Amino acid sequence: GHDITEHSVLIHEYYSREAPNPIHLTVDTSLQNGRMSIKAYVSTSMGVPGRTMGVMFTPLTVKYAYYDTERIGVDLIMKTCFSPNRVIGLS
Amino acid sequence: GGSGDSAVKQVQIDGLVVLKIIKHYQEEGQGTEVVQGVLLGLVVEDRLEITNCFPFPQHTEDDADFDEVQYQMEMMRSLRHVNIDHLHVGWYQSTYYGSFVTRALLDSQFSYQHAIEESVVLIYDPIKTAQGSLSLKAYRLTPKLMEVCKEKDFSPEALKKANITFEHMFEEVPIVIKNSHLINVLMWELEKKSAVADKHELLSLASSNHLGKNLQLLMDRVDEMSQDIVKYNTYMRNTSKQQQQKHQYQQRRQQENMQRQSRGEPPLPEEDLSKLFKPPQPPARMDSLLIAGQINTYCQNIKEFTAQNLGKLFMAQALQEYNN
Repeated sequence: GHDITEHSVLIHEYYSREAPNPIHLTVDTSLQNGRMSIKAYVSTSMGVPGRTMGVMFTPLTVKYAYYDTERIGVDLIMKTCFSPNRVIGLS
Repeated sequence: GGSGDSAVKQVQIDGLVVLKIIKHYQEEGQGTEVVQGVLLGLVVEDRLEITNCFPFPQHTEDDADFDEVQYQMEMMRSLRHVNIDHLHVGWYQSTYYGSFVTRALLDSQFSYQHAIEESVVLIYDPIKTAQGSLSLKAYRLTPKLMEVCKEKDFSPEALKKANITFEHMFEEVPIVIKNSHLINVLMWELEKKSAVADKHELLSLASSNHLGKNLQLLMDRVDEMSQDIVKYNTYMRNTSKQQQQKHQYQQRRQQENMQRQSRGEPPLPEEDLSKLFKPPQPPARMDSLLIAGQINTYCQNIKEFTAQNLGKLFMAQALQEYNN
């Protein structure tokens, strides 16, 4: 965090040297539950023959998904965050 | 002080490590045991704390072949630049068939442990053992064998280091009981992703249902254990057979030949009398089974004790649930 800055415009340019479309993730770390954990963004306009790069970011939202046993792995850490939950008495 | 023997404390494996292990979960090394990464950590309160790992890949086409260390050197610099340093205090092979500490894993460990005595060797065991008990198996090597250092040769120092009788049912440290203090952020995600976005929580939890119903889990465990363990059992029996025959059954014949000589010829040798016992290779105590094989008796008792338990639970639940 925090959301859109002048540095969005700058880490645009550095990533535009790779030159596909960018995927700007901003992980706000604030206490509140009214603050989303990570706020995915991708610029529209983004026309680029102008200054450096226009910043008007599209609404995106986030999920989890790559694998099962690794979110069994995250659930194992969720309920360790609750309270350990060591590995002996699982079943 | 739960701390280990003579150079090291226990281990603590921070959750973000084990996330990165289950990313290279059980592929890139399924049917081949591949060292899937080094455990990089630091000495903390009464423990090590593995705070990060980076994976070590290899040429895994269908066999494993060791590669240039251009990977590890560049990647341990990659860690050093944004994070800490190259602080490899162990390693993890997940990998292949519920927790088993092979003779090769004992030898690779022996090279590792003698070099850096701040070490454990992890064996990350997911759903493959029917999950099951002891998902994180730690195990460091006895400092006795790091004092009767190399090598256990077939006749000398098999017998002699068997007679020293260093451990092979050796202690394994506990790994977690405490707040790791990087609980923090992942705690904050729990309230989000439970209730109002419990998609991916419930997805992970309902994995349990289909761990029971379908194709032959305990059946296949007990099947693979019907083959794995009978292999090892037969091996010790025919190993022990031949050696015990060189120990006694050959002494039996040659000493009954020593009868015939009458145990002395005064004018001249005693060539025959001398040339009785001329060494067969085991005189006693073939060591690599006695040590390293016996580490896997322990692991085979563990697999049996694991596969049993979830069976025991069903045998309560099944009867009881229907009893209403």
